Amino acid sequence: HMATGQDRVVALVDMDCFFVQVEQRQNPHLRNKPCAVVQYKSWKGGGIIAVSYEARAFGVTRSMWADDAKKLCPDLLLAQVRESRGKANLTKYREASVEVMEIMSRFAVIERASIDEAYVDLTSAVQERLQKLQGQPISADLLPSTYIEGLPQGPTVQKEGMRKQGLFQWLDSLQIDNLTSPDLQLTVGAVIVEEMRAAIERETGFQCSAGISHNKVLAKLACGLNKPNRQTLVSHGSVPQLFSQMPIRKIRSLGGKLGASVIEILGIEYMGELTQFTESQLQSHFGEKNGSWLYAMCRGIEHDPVKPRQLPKTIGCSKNFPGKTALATREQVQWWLLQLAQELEERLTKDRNDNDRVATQLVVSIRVQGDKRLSSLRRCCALTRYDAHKMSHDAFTVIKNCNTSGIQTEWSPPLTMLFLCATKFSAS
DNA sequence: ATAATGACGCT
DNA sequence: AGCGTCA
Ligand SMILES: Cc1cn([C@H]2C[C@H](O)[C@@H](COP(=O)(O)NP(=O)(O)OP(=O)(O)O)O2)c(=O)[nH]c1=O
Ligand SMILES: [Mg+2]
Ligand SMILES: [Mg+2]
Repeated sequence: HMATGQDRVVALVDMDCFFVQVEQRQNPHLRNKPCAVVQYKSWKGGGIIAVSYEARAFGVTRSMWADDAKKLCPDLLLAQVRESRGKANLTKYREASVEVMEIMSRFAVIERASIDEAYVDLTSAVQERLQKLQGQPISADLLPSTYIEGLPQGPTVQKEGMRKQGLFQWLDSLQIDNLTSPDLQLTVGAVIVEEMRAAIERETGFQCSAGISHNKVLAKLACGLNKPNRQTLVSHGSVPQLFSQMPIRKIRSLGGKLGASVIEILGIEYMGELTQFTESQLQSHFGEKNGSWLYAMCRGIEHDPVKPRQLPKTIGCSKNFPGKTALATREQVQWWLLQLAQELEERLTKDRNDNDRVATQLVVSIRVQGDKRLSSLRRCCALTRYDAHKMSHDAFTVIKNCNTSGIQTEWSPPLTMLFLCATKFSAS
């Protein structure tokens, strides 16, 4: 009577080193080389926000300064984020994202989960492919980039060798009917994801990885296991061994404080150890929702549905003014607000044309010097007009009372961040 | 002095 | 509404 959470087929498709592929497609000289994407350039070469797998082999990572990365990888090639109105501008990658999401949209209902990934609910697609195939077995040729997590088992030294032995074992169990209806559905799901990824690559030039499983969390976890340019099937049966040495922080939403307290309070390291607690016990420690969610999740069960949403819910831009650069005059604050408001306007206008909708709320966020928190303060106002001067004016209006300076011009405390967000969209 | 962002829960 | 979490 226990629903094992094998009702759905869900996939997570995530692009490999995405911003790097976008720059490598446009500049062929960067292809198949250690490469990274940096923003800003004058401070220690710029901050790295995407790294190719060639560069990763030298230990180059995100957030590294480019000057440091070059110490690790002397031949590292760099591409810079477009700069516009004094700030980083991500338009090229937003546009490339749209290319990818629109292709995926052709196959099924997707939930845009980031600029470079979406969840796919393939349950319905699998059923109709299952009927269309009469009853013929699934061939290994239908899954040329697929890993079956946990296989091979029992009675080859190179990686593609292992992949095939695992797949051969899985497929041979499938046709002997030694697996389950859920396992077949996952397999069929994976054939479709092969097709989605081939379409993505053919039509964009971008490579990507995927996870196929019964829920979003497992699909996400599965994606990462065999990056790059591979997809991974994580079956319900693979979960006990998978989770038995799986650090807790690796599962989506447990990488922060909650996962830390799980570890700390329960005295555990791995996701599987959670199974020994009653749901009521988990709820007593982490609350009703988290308790329930953890109780089901450590058994590979999760119910969050793939939401039908291809478009971002908000449209925002921000700039940090770290340390000495912190804004400390009124006309500094006003001028940057206008820069933000101006980017926002052209993005909102593009949004209104493409997607037939209008934002109706403007949100202003600031960081003050000394504050740890991402936002020191949030205020909102009406967004009734896509006008940069009005939006910036209205944004100033609603924060100007933060100026503790008795002096007219000076701004105190100095602002370490400005952030404008358009929200509360409605059909237009 | 990672930066720029986006989704969402809580009260 | 305004703040806190996680990525
Ligand atoms: C996590 C993260 C990503 N990005 C950008 C750069 C990435 O290329 C793009 C997709 O994020 P990602 O999937 O987490 N990383 P990746 O696509 O570069 O590499 P891979 O997914 O590990 O293959 O989003 C940032 O600009 N700041 C970030 O903190
Ligand atoms: Mg990616
Ligand atoms: Mg991603």
